Amino acid sequence: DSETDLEALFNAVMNPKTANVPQTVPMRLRKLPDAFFKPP
Amino acid sequence: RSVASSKLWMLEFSAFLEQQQDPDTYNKHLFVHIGDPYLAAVDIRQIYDKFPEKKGGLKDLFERGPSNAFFLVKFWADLNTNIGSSFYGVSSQYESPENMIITCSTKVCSFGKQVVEKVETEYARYENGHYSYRIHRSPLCEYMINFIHKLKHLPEKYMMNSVLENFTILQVVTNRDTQETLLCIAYVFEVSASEGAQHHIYRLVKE
Ligand SMILES: *C(=O)CCCCCCCCCCCCC
Repeated sequence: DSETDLEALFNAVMNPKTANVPQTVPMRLRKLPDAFFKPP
Repeated sequence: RSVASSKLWMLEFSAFLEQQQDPDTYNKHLFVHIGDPYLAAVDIRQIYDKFPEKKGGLKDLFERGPSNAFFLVKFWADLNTNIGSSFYGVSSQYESPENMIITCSTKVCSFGKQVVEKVETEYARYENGHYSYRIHRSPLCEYMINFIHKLKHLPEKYMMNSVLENFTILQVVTNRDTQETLLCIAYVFEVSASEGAQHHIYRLVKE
């Protein structure tokens, strides 16, 4: 496998059943500023 | 002056798609754009996983400092544009009190791994009691063009944001001769929903 595989990155979200990418912590679950996800 | 260390200020930054309708008619769409106060702080440890590690990586750069040169930019990107006669470009402008030869490295990353690096060398122009540096209409690399194409062909917005969670850009502007970090900017992304592009700018701090 390859982490930088562009097709794999998009396949992971288009076809979640065949997703083959590193597992990550969603940004919204992290210790970030209050308005990080609210546009100005 | 938002994105500014003690030695360099980025006044302008934009990524765009310019379409030539006819020889005299050009339509430009901005994906993202930036154009003294104290910014809010982000713990840099919270984002190390999204950027290159090892020597020359984000942690190494931050630890070497100076601490006032390190920033995080959160972009809401405007992807609402008609995707031969197209030019994908990046433009940026900087000011400094010092006459320097600078190198601008831009690293595009996926899951914190480097995919491509673009490296540009810039010389100073004297202007109104300071020195100016301009990167004018730098061609967007093919990976980026391909990335944007695939993004727009996604049927749902939440799918676009999911992909963008693991797509980042690291911009490091360096004094060529001394190797001092003049500016280091980490870029993270969401898709804009408000009809356009928006941003928050943060200072990166040790804790
Ligand atoms: C290849 O040349 C990579 C250089 C990256 C320059 C930064 C441009 C920022 C692109 C905006 C992202 C829009 C896609 C969501």
